[PDB]
Parts: sequence; structure tokens; C-alpha cells
Amino acid sequence: TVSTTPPVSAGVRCDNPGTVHPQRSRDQIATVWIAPWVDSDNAFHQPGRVSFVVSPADWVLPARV
Amino acid sequence: VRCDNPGTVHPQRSRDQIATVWIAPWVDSDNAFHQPGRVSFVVSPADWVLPARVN
Amino acid sequence: TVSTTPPVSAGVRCDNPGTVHPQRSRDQIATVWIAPWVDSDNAFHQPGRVSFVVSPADWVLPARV
Amino acid sequence: RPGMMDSQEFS
Amino acid sequence: RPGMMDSQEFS
Amino acid sequence: QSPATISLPQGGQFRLSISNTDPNMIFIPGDKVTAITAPGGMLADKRLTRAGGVLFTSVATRTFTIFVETARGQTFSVVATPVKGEGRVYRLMSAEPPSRPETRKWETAQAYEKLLISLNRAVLTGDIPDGYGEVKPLSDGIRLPGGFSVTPLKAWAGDQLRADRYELRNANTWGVALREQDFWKPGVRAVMFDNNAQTLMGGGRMTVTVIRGNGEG
Amino acid sequence: QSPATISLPQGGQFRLSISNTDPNMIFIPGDKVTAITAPGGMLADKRLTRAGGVLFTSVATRTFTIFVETARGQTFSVVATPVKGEGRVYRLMSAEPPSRPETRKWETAQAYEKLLISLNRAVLTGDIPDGYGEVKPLSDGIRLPGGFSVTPLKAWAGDQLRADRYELRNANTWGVALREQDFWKPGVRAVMFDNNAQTLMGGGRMTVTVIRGNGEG
Amino acid sequence: QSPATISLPQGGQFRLSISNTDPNMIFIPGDKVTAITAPGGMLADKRLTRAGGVLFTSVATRTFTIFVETARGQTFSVVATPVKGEGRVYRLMSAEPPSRPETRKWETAQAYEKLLISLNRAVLTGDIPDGYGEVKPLSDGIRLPGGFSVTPLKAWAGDQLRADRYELRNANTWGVALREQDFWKPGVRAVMFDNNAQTLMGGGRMTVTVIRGNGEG
Amino acid sequence: QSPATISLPQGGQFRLSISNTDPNMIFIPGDKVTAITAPGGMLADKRLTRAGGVLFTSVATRTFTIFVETARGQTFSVVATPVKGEGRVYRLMSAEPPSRPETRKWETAQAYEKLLISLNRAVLTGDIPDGYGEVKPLSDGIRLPGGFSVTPLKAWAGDQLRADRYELRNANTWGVALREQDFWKPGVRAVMFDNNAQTLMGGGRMTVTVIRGNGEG
Repeated sequence: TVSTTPPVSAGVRCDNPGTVHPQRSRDQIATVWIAPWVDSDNAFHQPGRVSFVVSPADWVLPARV
Repeated sequence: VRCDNPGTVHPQRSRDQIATVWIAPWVDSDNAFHQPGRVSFVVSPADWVLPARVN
Repeated sequence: TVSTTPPVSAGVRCDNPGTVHPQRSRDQIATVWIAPWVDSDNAFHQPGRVSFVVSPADWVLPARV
Repeated sequence: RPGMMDSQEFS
Repeated sequence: RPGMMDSQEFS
Repeated sequence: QSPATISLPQGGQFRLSISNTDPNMIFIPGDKVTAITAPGGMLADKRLTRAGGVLFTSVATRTFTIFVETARGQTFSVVATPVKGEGRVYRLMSAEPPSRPETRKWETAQAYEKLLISLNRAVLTGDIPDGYGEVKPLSDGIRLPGGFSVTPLKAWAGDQLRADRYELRNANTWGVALREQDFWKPGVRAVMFDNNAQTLMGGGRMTVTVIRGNGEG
Repeated sequence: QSPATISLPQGGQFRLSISNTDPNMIFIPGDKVTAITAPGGMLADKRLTRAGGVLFTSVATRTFTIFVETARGQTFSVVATPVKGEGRVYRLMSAEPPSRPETRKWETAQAYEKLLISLNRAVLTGDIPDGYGEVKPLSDGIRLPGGFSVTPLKAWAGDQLRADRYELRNANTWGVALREQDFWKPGVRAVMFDNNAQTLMGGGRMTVTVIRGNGEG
Repeated sequence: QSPATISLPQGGQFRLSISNTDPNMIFIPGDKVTAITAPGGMLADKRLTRAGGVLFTSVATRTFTIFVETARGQTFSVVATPVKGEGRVYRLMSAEPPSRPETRKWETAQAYEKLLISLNRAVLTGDIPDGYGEVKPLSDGIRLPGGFSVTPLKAWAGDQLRADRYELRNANTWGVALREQDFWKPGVRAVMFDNNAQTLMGGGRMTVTVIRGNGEG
Repeated sequence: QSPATISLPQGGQFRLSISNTDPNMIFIPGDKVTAITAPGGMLADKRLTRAGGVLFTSVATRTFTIFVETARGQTFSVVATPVKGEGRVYRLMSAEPPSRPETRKWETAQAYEKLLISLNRAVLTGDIPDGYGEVKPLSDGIRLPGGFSVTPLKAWAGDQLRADRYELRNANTWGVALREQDFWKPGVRAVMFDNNAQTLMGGGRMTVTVIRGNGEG
């Protein structure tokens, strides 16, 4: 079945958990440092830190005051 | 004064239209008299009326 | 067999439960609210309330006073 | 060519 | 040939 | 401008005006004209249209008689007076319903009350059955009771059934409650009111669809 | 600047100016002209155009009558008086429309939305679809606002959705207002108030149908 | 310089200026010109381009009428005044959306909310669907509420849906919070704001994509 | 010295000088000119060039209009006034770009680097790849700087790499700064701080994933 992303926000002029301008959430970034290594053509590699996104973003209905 | 809501409207659902015909006395093929009576039919069916306003 | 819709109305110048101008009854409308959901193309849907007709209309002979 | 008009139908 | 045109259609 | 409708019976002869320089047309609302005959050397050119009418041009100056004949079996004579002017269009309305054996098969194949319902729905909506054709309305076709007046609008006929629409006007100041039965005249077969009405206020404008037997009585 | 829209009746005559030096055009919206007839040697050239259109050029200097016949058995007459000037376009239109096309809703709704709707309708009717079978109502399926008391009534479940009906009971003895969003519980797909009543009073016992997800993930 | 856009309806006739020595072009934004007709002996040479336009050269000196006809079914007449000068380019914008039965199949094949989303993403990015063609924007197409002014920019139409972009300017000194619903006019079907905006400060420049039914109302 | 770049709109007219004695060249970046049209007997010779280019030589002594049509349905007009002198090159450019190509990253990373990355990601997600299976965490896999205390948590191993997660505990009660290089032990391939936080304070409990080499050699 289709996903249902937002739990009802914290509970002119209608107080609806729905019908609120939706924003998207933030992706999660994780950094891995690679140990210096060598390769078949005998080159020594010092990469640094590689950052990758573990989770894609998801929709969110803002809490309404 | 600010509000964030889609414009709500109430369904209308207009009714049907009925037309009735009166049948004058007639005798059928197998010879049975039929005294005056009536048959009714729906000229135009019912249907949802598109709203004129959304406030 | 053919349906027989009207029970005899509450019991120039003939008092007949039959032969009265027939009216049609009213359809029944029911509203369902859909929970906000997302779809494969990642669009978030906030539908609102959907109204449907559960029962079609039926004929009725008015009560005669 | 009286009253003749140029009507070119293109393919 | 007056009013005439010239058009090359490059392949 | 609108075409002139004359409504001659199968025996009718009507003195109309024909044009000279520009062509003219006579058409049957419900039938296809198949032949047209005039004194030799009077009609210059004639053509049959796809709709079923006849386009003719008369170059002569003397008054002449033309016979037009249709496919269902019909013949109407018109007397034309050649005058200089623009072309003219005439609507030769039948006035005596034609015979249509193909329509009778569809009319009789189905039930009766159903057939009445169908012919009436159609009159209401405007989707006239394929076999039915426009005929002259009956001038006096229903009983007028106590102060109403009627005028005719439209009429459609098959083989065994007719159909008429009559505009009713209430002269009486007091509003008159009307029941379908009042209108029954010998030979009518159903009376139905378009706007279902228990009563009709003075100055009322109500049309009523009445159907009769074709040629009965 | 804009076509001269002219709604004349069938067999109607409309007198209109045409240009004797430049081509003129007559078109009928929704119809394709099939044939055009005029006095011999008046209209020199006649050409069909995309859709239903006739581009005619007349060198004549005298008023003449021209008949146009379309593809749905419509015939219209026009009296044309040539005049020096620009070519004139005319939009020929029917007087009283013969038929009314009922356009079906082309719109189609999302599959998931339909699935929720059908089930709710079926539960309301009481017919239970083939896949669905009866089971135990969930003990707490909805949020209870303002002292409401819920008693499990009925439920049915199937491969991808499940349904529960609970009877609401109001102990508040106050005038309450219903908003289906209040009865939301993390994991609900839809809430239906069987009686479409905005406000429940004390002992307002509306029954609400909630479809959640069987096999929830 | 830029091409001149004139936007004539299917009945439109526009007095433009044509050149003599060097050739001229008239093209349809969304349709392929297939035929072009002018009085005999007026157009010296004509050629059809691959894009779908028409290159013509007029050597005559008298003012004349030209008809251009397209493939989707369209016809526009223009009145040309032969003047000595350079060639001229005209953008014959439709002004009444054309009929495209092939587009309707794609429009109706898919769901509805999806179709709205697609047509809107495209308007935002600029990747216009293949079937859609540029049509004249509606001068008054949305409700303007309490002090905004609008100007039109672009419009794309298929068979059953339209698409418009309207530049909104806030005359009022006080900033006005805007909700999509304010703009609804009978016949619109979605209103979306490009820059999602809770409020619009005075002197605002915000474009809003609104789509309507083609020919509805 | 440099081509005269000219970004004119579609159907645009740009007046430019050309040489009547020497060949001139017009080219469109990213487009190939398909055809070139000019008044008859003005441009004597026209030749296609590598890519999209037109080398034209005109002996005329009068200003004239020339139309160029490219291979993507673009048509541009140019008003050319011949003048004695050098041949002139013109870079024709589109005004507003029709589409935006999203260029994919062509860059590909080393295989070993990808292998380290995928595993770290999978461990973080908690999904464990097919080859990998759970085993015992290594007792001491990392250097402990500044009083940190490490408690084995979880590990998985596979044919060529193995992974261990340890929970760091800070007993220092000082503000420390993390550098992944500190946690190096002879034999480590990578260290990942699950929470990307530069400084840990007292009780800073970041969990670090270290992939060493199973089957170390």
C-alpha cells in the first residue's frame, strides 16, 4: 500500500492537521575516512573523508500552533 | 489573521425530474380492457452541482 | 418478478392509494476522509473529503390527507 | 484566368 | 523570373 | 429570414412565387423528394440534394404547375408565378401523415406502455425516433375545458401513433387545477404534462404532449 | 477583425455583402460543408478548406442567391451583394440546437483512493467483499476526544486493508463539533461518520468506520 | 527585432504589412501550415518550411487577402498591404485552442491528479508536453482579490486542459497573505504558487500557474 | 578578430553588414543550419561547412533579407547590407534557452574505495549484506585516546572485510576534539563516527565503525 508519512501534527480558520503547507525533511550525511593504501600500479592513495547519504528525505506536516 | 486551509465546500446533489403520462382506456391484443392509469419516468437524472464558491 | 416499491399510502373525488402523482425519494450521501499519503513518484497527497452515493433513489406515493 | 486564386496545398 | 526566390536545402 | 411552410394535403395545390435568375428549393420535413414534373420547356435545370430536397431553376415567365413526388408515397402540386428576385425556400409540410411500413414494424415489435413512454421521453428531450416524421399539427385535437385556449407547435407521426404539443393559456383570472383526463377527446391515447402541475395560475404557459391514433376517427 | 457569427434557421436566408475582388470564406463550426450552388457563371472558383470551409471568388456585379449544404443535412441560403473591398468571413450557426451531448466525466481517480472508497461503501451497505472475512474488532483504534466512549462493534479484514466500526457515545452533555481529523491514530487510512452530522450533542451516538492497514508495515 | 504576434481567432482577419522585393514568413506556434491561398496572380512564390511555417513573396502592389490553413484544423485570414522594405516575420498565435484528438488520448489515459502534477512541473521547468501547443493567454482568467493586478505571460492548451501563467502585482501598501482558494473562478481547476509563499510583501512579483477546462464555460 | 556573437529571438531580425567581394560565414553553436533563403539572384553561392555553417558570397549592391533555418526548428532572419571589405563571421545564438541538460557525474571511484563505503553504509543502516554474518567483536581494535573507554557492541564479517562497532565512553570530563586518525591501529582500513560531531564532551558516547581486514595478511 502507499506509504503514510506524517503522523498528525501536534494536537479562514479551520484547525486541520491536514492541509498545512508541507516541507521536506533533511537528508542524513555520514563521513568515512579511508586508510592510506596502495594500488596495483603502485600508486599510494591518500583520499581523505568521503561523505555519503544514508537516508533519503521524507515529507513532514509542520506542527501547528 | 493568517490561516492555511483549503477552501471547504458542501456537496449539493440536485434531485431528479419526474414526468408522468396518463394512459387512456385501451383494449389489448388478448382482449382485456385496461381502464385509465399512469406511467412515470425520470426525464433528467440527478447529479452533483459544481460549487459556485469555495470560501 | 418486478419490484413493488410503495406500501399503500397512509390509510372528481376518489380515495385511492394508487393514482397519486408519484415523487422520487432522496439519494444517500456518505463522506469519507482520506489520510494524507504519498505515491510512487513521491508526491504527497492531501485529498480532503470524498462524497459518494451509497443508495440510488426509489419511487414513493405521497401520504394522502 | 478570371477569378482564379492561387491555392497551393503543401504536402 | 521576378518575385522569385532561391533556396538550397542542405543535406 | 425563415423558410415558408405551407402544409398542403396529398391533394393540395398552392399558388406560390418562384424566382427567375437565381435557383429555388422545396423540401419535405421527413421525406426524400424523388421526382418533380413540370410542363415541357418550363424548368431550366433541376438537382436533387443529399438531404432530400429539390433545387430547381425556372427561366420562363408564364404561371405553371409543378408536381413533386416523394419516396414514401406522396404527391404535392404547387403553382408557381415567375417573378424577378432572389431565390425562395419552401417547407412543404405533409398535412396527412404518410405511410411508412418500416416504422410500423418497430412500433408494433415492442410493448405498448413502453412505446408510449419512449415517444414521450423523446418529445421531451428532442431525440425524435428514426421512423417518425414531422407532420402538420392538428388544429383541434384535445378537449379544451372551461376557459383555456390552445395554439399548436409541433407534430410527429409514424404509422399507428401520432404526437402533438399544445401550448395552453389560461384566460380565467382564477387559477384552474388541471387533471389529464379533462383533456381526453375520442381518439387520444395519452396526455402528459411536462412541468408536473397540480394547478395552473392565470396567464399560465404550459405545454402538454398528447398522442393520438394515426387516421383513427 | 472577428468572423461575423450568424445563427440563421434551417432554410434561412441571410443577406450579406461579399467582395468581388478578393476571396470570401464561409464556415460552420462543427460541420463540414459538402456542396455549394449559385446561379451559373456567378462564382468563378470554389475550394474546400481544412475542416468545413468554402473559399469562393465572384467576379459578378449583381446580387445573387447561393445555397450551402453541410454534411448533417443542413441547407442554408445566402443573398450576396458583391462590393469592392476586403474579403469577408462568415461563421454560419444553427438556430435551435438539435441534440444535447452528455459529456462523461473524463476524470479518473487514484487507485488507492478508490480502494479506500469501495471498502467504506461496502461496509456501509453491509455487503462484505469476497476477500474480506470477519474477525475481532481492535480494542483501541481511534482517538477519543472530549469524554467520548467507544464500544467495539464490527470488523472485517482482508489482504491489504482492514476495517473496524465503533460506536461513539457522548457523555459530555455539551454541544460538540466533529472533525474526522480528531479521531486520528498513527496508522489510520480513513474515518467515516456514517451519519453526516456536524455536531453531536449529549448521547450523540454516531458510528464511525476506520480502515487501517492489515499487515501494517 | 522580434516577430510580431497578432493572435487572431479562427474567424480573425488582420491588416498587416507585407514586403515586396525580399520574402516574408508567417508561422504558427504549435501547428504546421499546410495550405495558403491568395487571389490569382498576387503571390509570386511560396515555400513550406520544415518547422511548419510558410515563406511567401508578393510582387503585386494592390492590397490583398490571404488565407492560411493548418494541419490540426485551423484557418486565419490576413490582409496584406504591399510596401517596399525588408522582409517581415509574423507569429500567428491561435487565440482559440485547436482540436487535437491525439493529445486527448494521452490526457485521458492516465490518472487525474497525476496529470495536474505533470502539466505543472512542466510549466515550472519548461519541458512542455509534446501534444500541448502555445495559445493566447486568457485576459481575465482568475479572481483578483482586493488590490492585486495581473498581466498575462504564456499559455499552453491541449484538448481538455489549459495552462496559464499570471504575473501578480500587489498595489496595496500592506503585505497581503494569499491562499490559493482566493483565486478560484468558475472553471479553474488548480492554482499553484511557484515560490511557495505564505505572504506577499508590497511590490510583489509572483507568478501563479493556473489551469482551466478547454472551452468549459 | 572574434566572431560577432548575436543572441536574437526566434523569428528575430538582425541588421548586419556583409562583404560583397569576400565570403561571409554564419554559424550557430550546437546547431546545424539546414537551409538558407534569400531574394532570387542576390546570393550567388552557398556552401555547407563542417558542422553547422553557411559560407555565402553575394555580388549584390542592395540591402536584402535572408532567412536561415536550423535542424531543431529554429528560424532566424538577417538584414544584410553589402559593403566593400573583409568577410564577416557571425555567431547566431538563441535568446532564452529552451531546455536544461542535467549532466551526470561522469567520475567513477576506485573499486576498493567503494567497497569500504558500501559496507560502512550497510552497517549503519543495519542491513547486513548477504555475504556478511555475525560473529564476536574484536577485543581491542582501536587506539583509545585521553581516557576513553571502549565497550564491544557489534560486528559482522565476510570473505574479505570485517566490521566492528564499539561504543566510546568519555571519562575525561573535558572538551575533547575527535580526529579519526587518532583511532588508528596497525591494520585498520576505515573509521566512521556515526554521529558527525567534532567535539565530544564528558560522557561523549559516539559509536565508531571500523573495518579491518578479515583474512589479514
